[PDB]
Amino acid sequence: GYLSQQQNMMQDYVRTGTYQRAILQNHTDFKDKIVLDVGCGSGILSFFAAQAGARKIYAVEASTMAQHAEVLVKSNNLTDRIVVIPGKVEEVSLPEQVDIIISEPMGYMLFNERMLESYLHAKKYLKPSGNMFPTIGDVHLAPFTDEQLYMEQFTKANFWYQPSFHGVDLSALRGAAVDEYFRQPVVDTFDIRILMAKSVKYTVNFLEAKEGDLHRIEIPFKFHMLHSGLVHGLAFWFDVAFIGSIMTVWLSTAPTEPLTHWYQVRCLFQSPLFAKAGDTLSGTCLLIANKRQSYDISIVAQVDQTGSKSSNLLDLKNPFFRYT
Amino acid sequence: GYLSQQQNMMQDYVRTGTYQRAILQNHTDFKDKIVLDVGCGSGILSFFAAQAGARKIYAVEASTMAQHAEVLVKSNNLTDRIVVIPGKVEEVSLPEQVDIIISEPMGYMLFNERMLESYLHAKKYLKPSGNMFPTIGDVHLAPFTDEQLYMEQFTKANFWYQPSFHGVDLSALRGAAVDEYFRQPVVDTFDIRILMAKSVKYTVNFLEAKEGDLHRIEIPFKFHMLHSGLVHGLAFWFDVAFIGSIMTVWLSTAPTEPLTHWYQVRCLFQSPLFAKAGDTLSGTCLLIANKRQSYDISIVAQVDQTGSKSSNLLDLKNPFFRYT
Repeated sequence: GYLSQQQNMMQDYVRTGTYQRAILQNHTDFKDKIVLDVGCGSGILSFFAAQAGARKIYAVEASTMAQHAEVLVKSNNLTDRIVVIPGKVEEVSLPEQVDIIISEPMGYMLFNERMLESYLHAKKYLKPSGNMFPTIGDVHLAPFTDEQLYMEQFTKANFWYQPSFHGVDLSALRGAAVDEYFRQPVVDTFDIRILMAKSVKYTVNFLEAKEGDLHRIEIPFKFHMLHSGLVHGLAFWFDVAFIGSIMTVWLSTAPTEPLTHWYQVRCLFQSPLFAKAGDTLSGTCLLIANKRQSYDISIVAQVDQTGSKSSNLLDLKNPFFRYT
Repeated sequence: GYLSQQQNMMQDYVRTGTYQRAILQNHTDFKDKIVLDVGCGSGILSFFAAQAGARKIYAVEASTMAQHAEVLVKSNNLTDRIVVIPGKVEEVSLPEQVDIIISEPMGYMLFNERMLESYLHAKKYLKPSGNMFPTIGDVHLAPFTDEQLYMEQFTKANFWYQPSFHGVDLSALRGAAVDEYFRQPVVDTFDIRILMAKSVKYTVNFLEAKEGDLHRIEIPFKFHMLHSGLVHGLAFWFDVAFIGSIMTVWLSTAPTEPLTHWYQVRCLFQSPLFAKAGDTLSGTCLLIANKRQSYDISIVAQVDQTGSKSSNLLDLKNPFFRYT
């Protein structure tokens, strides 16, 4: 509901500028077409669709931020072109099928907040050969070494390892504090030189995907170690592409690209793994959607040349925002 | 119910040390008595009552935090003294009436999160001769001058005065935008030299207050100005006293005292008020309990000599943390 959260999202130039570039540069995908805008987060995408000369734009807004979208449509003299439909996409009805769907459904590792499920759900309104902006999403994973990060977890949990905090013995809760800290994905950016291998990419094609494909995401991985060292976890980021008729525009949140409000996400292993250069780290990353509009993340990895194995179970609902 | 939040509260030494000091210095209010510990923040207070000699402590904890508490009770060998009762005080039953109730029910501006209503509700368990720790809460408010803070909130707000942000006119939402920014209480510390008059005190006596008294809190005020200049808003903080039989121990969050995780809070006026040294600034601060476990705050302030008046609505539900 807050205009301050809208503003903050609009203020990210990468986000707003890239969406606008994607729409205006592919204006023939939009010119005299019918458009569905699902969940106007920054709230501004319906206007870009009108700047590209859309015939009609249905804007589904879910919160009280629906009468605000109404104020903006009226004061920009676009009442004849933009229709604001309050409610959820799974509960509203559109008077007609659309040529294209647009949205900003990306959360922390692409998937967090589960807005992509509404996005896919909206395809019931898509003409059989319509398009989607974004069209595809690429989750990248890569192993990292970060001894300071890993160490900081114990420093914090070891608060509980004292037999007389104000005369109280806290140490029986040290195991639970360690578990809890290790279950938090870390949202922060990093130096790319911490990456110990080329990333593995998992693509979700939004045109082909069904809503149910997101309830459980299995990502196998095989890493070929570029440097010898202790692997402390996996790092996550994502790219999305808008694949129009004129061109493909990419939005990247990679650590090599300018920083966005998505940053990057790291999941630590319980126990680091020694992998030399040339070794293989294989395993699997399993995302299971949960009742808290988030994901449980299951990671298991082994050094194939050695058999030494590690894992973690994380919940994306309680991340540690480490950046400042 | 995270251990990490327990830990953050526990590590506030002013909070933790003063609770222990209030309890041990009044050991005689605890020695051989029945204690009710309501809704653990840190979870630590039952252990202070045990150190003080209580015969029995019923520790009501709602969150899964009840399991963690249970683990500490066993490892500290206090199973005969401290009994965890899961659930809420409004629901649970207790084997017997208690001699004293202890809690950490204070949020920002003392009142935020409304833990005080559960605290007052627990008085149904209190013997007529009983006590409560804390026993009173002093809210202080004082007028302040801070040009930098005011300009800065108006700066964020000014985003929405743009007639063309990426081609879109936002200016229709500018009034809605500044109003929203000015409803955020600013949580931060400040130099004491910015205060324009002696604070005014509003005392809530928890022993005497009924639960519904806290749904509506009217705070009339009149300051005698000690410096001339623009008044940009009202600063708030709170003291709580533990009025034991042996001594009264004050826990203060005043800007003249060491910093606590409560910091202090400032409500800015939509427009500053000019006032001469010697002039009187009177009005009311009015807190109304809302659905979101917080308060609507309405502040009306007048210079009595002049008729200059500035009134402001606030919601303690989304504060601005300026100590970022």
